[PDB]
Amino acid sequence: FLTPAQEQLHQQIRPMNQLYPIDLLTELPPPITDLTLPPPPLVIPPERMLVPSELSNASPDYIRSTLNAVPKNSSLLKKSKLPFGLVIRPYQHLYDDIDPPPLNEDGLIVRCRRCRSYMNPFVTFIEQGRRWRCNFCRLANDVPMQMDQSDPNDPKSRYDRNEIKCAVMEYMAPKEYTLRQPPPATYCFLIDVSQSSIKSGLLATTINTLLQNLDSIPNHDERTRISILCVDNAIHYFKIPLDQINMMDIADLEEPFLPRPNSMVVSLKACRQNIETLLTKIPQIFQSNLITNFALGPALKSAYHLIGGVGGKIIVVSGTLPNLGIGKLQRRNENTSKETAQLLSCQDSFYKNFTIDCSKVQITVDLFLASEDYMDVASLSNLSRFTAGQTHFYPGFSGKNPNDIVKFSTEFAKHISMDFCMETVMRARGSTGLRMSRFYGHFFNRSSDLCAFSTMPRDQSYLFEVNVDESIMADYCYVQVAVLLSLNNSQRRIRIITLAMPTTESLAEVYASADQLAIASFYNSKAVEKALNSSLDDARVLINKSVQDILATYKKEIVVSNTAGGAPLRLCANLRMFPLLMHSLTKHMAFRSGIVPSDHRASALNNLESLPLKYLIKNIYPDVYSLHDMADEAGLPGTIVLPQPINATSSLFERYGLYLIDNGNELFLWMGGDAVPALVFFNQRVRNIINQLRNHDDVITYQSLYIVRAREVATLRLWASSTLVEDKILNNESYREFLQIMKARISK
Amino acid sequence: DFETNEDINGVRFTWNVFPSTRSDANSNVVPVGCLYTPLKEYDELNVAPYNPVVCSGPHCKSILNPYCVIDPRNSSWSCPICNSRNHLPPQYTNLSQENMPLELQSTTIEYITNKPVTVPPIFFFVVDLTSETENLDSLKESIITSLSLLPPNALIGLITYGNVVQLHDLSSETIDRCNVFRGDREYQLEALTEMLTPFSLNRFFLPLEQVEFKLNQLLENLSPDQWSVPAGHRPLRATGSALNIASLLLQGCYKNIPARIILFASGPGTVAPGLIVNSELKDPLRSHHDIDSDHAQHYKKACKFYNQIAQRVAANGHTVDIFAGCYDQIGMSEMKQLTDSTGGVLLLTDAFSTAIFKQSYLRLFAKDEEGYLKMAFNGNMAVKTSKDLKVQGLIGHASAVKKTDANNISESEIGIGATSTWKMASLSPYHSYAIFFEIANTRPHLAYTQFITTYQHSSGTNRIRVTTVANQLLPFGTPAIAASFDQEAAAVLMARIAVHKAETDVIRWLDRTLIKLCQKYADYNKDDPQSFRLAPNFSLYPQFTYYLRRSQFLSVFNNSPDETAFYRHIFTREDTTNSLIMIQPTLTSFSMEDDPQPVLLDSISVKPNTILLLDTFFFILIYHGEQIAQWRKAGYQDDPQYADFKALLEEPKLEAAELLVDRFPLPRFIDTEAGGSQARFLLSKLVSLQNFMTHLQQVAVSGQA
Ligand SMILES: [Zn+2]
Ligand SMILES: [Zn+2]
Repeated sequence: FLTPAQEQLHQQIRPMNQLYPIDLLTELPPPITDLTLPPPPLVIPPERMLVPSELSNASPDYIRSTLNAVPKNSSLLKKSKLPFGLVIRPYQHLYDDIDPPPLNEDGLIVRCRRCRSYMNPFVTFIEQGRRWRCNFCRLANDVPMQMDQSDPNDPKSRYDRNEIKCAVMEYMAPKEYTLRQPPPATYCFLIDVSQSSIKSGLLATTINTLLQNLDSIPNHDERTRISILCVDNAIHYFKIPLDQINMMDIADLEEPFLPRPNSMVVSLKACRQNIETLLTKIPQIFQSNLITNFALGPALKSAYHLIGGVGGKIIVVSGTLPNLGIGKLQRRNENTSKETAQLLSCQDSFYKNFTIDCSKVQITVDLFLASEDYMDVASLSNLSRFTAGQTHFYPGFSGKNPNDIVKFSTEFAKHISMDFCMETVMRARGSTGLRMSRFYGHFFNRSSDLCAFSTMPRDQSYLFEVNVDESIMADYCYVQVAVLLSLNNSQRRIRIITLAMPTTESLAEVYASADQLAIASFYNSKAVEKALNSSLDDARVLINKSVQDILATYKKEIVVSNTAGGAPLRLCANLRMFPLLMHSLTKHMAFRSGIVPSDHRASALNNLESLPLKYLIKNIYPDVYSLHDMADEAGLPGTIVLPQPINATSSLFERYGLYLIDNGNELFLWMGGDAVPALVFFNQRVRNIINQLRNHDDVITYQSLYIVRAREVATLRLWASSTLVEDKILNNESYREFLQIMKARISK
Repeated sequence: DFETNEDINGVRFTWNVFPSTRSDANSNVVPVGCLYTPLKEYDELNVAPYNPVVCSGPHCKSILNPYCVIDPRNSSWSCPICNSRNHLPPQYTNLSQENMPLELQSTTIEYITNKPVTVPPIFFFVVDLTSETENLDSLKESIITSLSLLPPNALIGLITYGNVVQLHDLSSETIDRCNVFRGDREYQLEALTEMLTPFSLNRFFLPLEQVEFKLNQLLENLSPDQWSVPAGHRPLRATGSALNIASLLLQGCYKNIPARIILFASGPGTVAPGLIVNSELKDPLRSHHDIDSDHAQHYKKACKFYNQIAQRVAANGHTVDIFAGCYDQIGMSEMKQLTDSTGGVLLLTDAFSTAIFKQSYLRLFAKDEEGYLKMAFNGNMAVKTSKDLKVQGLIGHASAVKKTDANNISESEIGIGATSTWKMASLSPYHSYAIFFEIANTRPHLAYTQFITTYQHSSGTNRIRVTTVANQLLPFGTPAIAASFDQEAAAVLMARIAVHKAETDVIRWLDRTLIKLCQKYADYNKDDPQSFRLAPNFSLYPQFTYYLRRSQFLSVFNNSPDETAFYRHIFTREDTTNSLIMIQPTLTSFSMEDDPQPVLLDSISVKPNTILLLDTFFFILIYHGEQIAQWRKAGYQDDPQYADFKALLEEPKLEAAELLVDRFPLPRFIDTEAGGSQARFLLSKLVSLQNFMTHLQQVAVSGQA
């Protein structure tokens, strides 16, 4: 027996970016390596930073302005024909172990009295350090003593605090930032048990995955509760005791009423034993169901009442179109003319009102629609789209193929193991003159400046359109993103992201500092908005016009003399990929002109609209790898080394080689019809690479491979053939012709 | 005699010699009727292992019996009822005094007619989960104990309820499940059928054999309903919905098939349908006063709801038993018809811990000497009568059977009329019914009546109980008539009619009939009260009236609406002997130097040195006088030498125990004494019969309009 004292005892014993001219027509065989290049630097003098370092300004990893040199006034911005938006990405990985930002635990959050912005690297300490200037609204504030109490006699104590060293960091929020006590991660698995779901095997998979991954599901605070709802013509609840199991059949789908008052949303810890048991049975209980109805609407409402108290996440797994109940849907007429008005718009309006109710009780909805039949992804997406959830689509699912199971099961596994916050509100503040106008992404927003996330994933990206008022009187402008959250470990945190950008009245500078990727993303989001609410061509027209107006403005406002080379297509190096990307977009599944299944198109648009930037690009313009030439130092470094991607053109494909297309969704392995019998094959390498392109730590995606070489092979061919957006495909022009067309259009 | 005919036919007529005309029958005041017990037990009942010989007469259907005119030579029999000669069948063409068919040797007999080729008896348990642990635990104990008293091939059904109703599914072995419904909705057959339909409704009803372990485990694991009970509120209890679902499911797959819905409630329904009282405790349970003064706000919709269900189960031929386990009312007043339309049990108890509940509940599964249940199902009673005799109706737990071809139906009715055929989902040896007749006439003259009670025996056979009686009709004034008066029978049937009326001034009627009866039968001198004399065979009637008019079921003063329904339910079921104890309770005095002896129901008999035994049928009370209370209060009894004292304290407990033997339900037992707080029950039952009798004599000798 040792007292605390005996324990201590025994123990003691300015450089503005320049414009580099290029000719898109000469820039043929598009560099393509550029797609990996980081955006133009953010020219900020060490003078503007309290503690100059690489961390004093927001990394492209967390935020990316489409403009790294901001027009000093609206006129200049308008003339530029360039978009001003911020590509935001609060979290970098699925698991908060990897790269967490610096975390303050101090409990002190210093903020401006006027604009309410938070302390940051670009603040100015005035009056013998007694005060600070808000770089956002320029109001003098009083520096709190706690800021210095770190090293009581060392004045340079402040400068050691994270909120002063880093543009991106987090805080442990003080008591006043909580009304209710941070929530416990709460899940609700609403699974389809209808006939289809049994025949496909979708059920056994879902129950198995979950069963084998109960350990993967987060439970940091150990308060993680869980629920299960099997659904068909009726909703089946399950009383789960602590460590007997009963099933409660409710077929009155008129009003949502609960069977009992407890033991349904149970502690993942204290009831695991029983939960595993229940999971074990479910496949048996429904081993043979002749029912063909799936009451999603009713089940969804019950679930709202089932977890709406504390709030949480309803994860839906289904292989059946909503069949019976409030939001039942029907197969649609299938198009081309006004396919948006009919095939993409939301059918029953229950799916939109439900998301409005989920905002009241902080519930999010995720969907895994795995089936060979119509699921109406177009209208169900609305669920996840406005609750910060995600809609995952698995076309042609059926246990008949050992792979459908691997993809789905792997993705579903990753999805439940991913972390997330609850009761999160994300907000962005702009310096004087900068104003946040529109907000794109999956979340809830009806009130400008504020996006609500009943829960916040780790695998999505957002975009905020910014307006440059009238004019910015200063040489620098700032943008601050604030995320107030309740982390899945019972903690209220505040994550801040502050970005400083140089202002300028030089259109040359504006262009010289444009983030072509961020811009490609900006228009991507603007087109996904059009495809879903307006026309599909209004979208296609938008993407083209964006490339047109820019080439037209450059030529007219920047180019100095027609005397240049031989009838070139002028632009700058940092935008060298922009026309190529936008064009590829028009050839993407979400915007193609032609015939595309209502679901595939809807799923595509949903994908593009929420994909993190890194993947949004690979999706638009795929990474092709010729593996027959492939270096020898590839195969291994514990990260596998990868080949340099070639152009996405049918050309480069040698009638005897081995290639590997990667469009972010699928994975094609095209082997020339006349290759050396070395086909028998190194094998470790190819298998190694593919494993690489699949295993990611920032998204859940699982690449389904497609091998190619009289009808079947023809389809795989036409399909893989369409992933190479540089050629003349889908009756759409080729990239060379694109530039040829654009040039003509902008030329007088 | 009076006892003979009952011992032999379980039949007791008010008048044993009928008047010869309807005018006479009216001047007799007390109707010509009888109290019959079709399934009465006889130590020597004759059972014919064959079908009855029915009358060929058009529109007759009466069965051969001892009062038939047997013609051996022409080998033919004449029918007493419809009066036609019928060809005596082939097997009977050899009738000797020694070779008489079984049906000719007794006036009451039972035939084992056909055999049902359908489902065993169904026991649908509907349990209320909104009760306390102790209460719900001892109920779980009883239900289990009963299960081992049921035929192993009996279909069991289970529903638990409170906030919502849960229909259990025992056909699932993977996981024990159950379909849930809203306790706040009035589901309809069609809707309920779809929702519940391996797919068939017949899966909620399974043989006890292939389910006794599951169902046992399930019952052993029941626990009080766990929803939250606000500030000053009663739990939400949707009985109304439970009974609605229960009767609908049964209708859905077992219509006209013996079923017995057994409800266990711990309080009033506090959720619509069938809402007795709102949840907020500030809302009190109605009282007779409230009901009388149209102030009972929930009462009329409730009655209107439960009656909808009663008509359903009765029409579908299902029984509904109601056991109440709580101090407050559950709504038996409103739910009563469920039990009276069908031959159901209706028992009011303070808790499921009471001996009254435990003993009564298990007694419901009592068996006969062959080891089969005494309860019988799907009873059908038809009353055939000569042409100079019609039927006015029945008063008991049955329902009228309409569209019959019967031609003996009177235009005037009493109780359930406009028919001579009735039906009982359930019946037993303990059920008696009051049939009232009308003399159709407007040298010995006889009238014949035949009771044909066809029903389903627990042994699984269909049987037909037949009772045939003959009664002589005499002219106005014949002495025989006045002598054939059965005053015990008359009083019971008159009370039966009184309860019926009261269930639909009743005392004003009782008083008038009594006065009219005495004016005719009493001997006296006009305007000379003190000359009033009633033959020994009428001398008790007035007394019976006196007690009846102030009994528990007519003068519902210190009664809760439910006590009244309870008392009345039993009264319109029990026989002559027991019904009298209900009217005029018995009091027996015990002492050291005497033998048990009958005493006047008054304070006179409350003495220090004696012990009293009061029998209200619903209650058995033993009051010890001060002295004896004191002596017993400490010692003597346990003293060898004071064995006489001991015997004294024991006599009232043996007579008590002998009464309790076979009685149903079991009465509440009370052991009190001078000073005890319960002594009130005894005293609160002790103006006077003297005054009554005096005022009575004055009116009997005076003229009316
Ligand atoms: Zn400010
Ligand atoms: Zn006849």
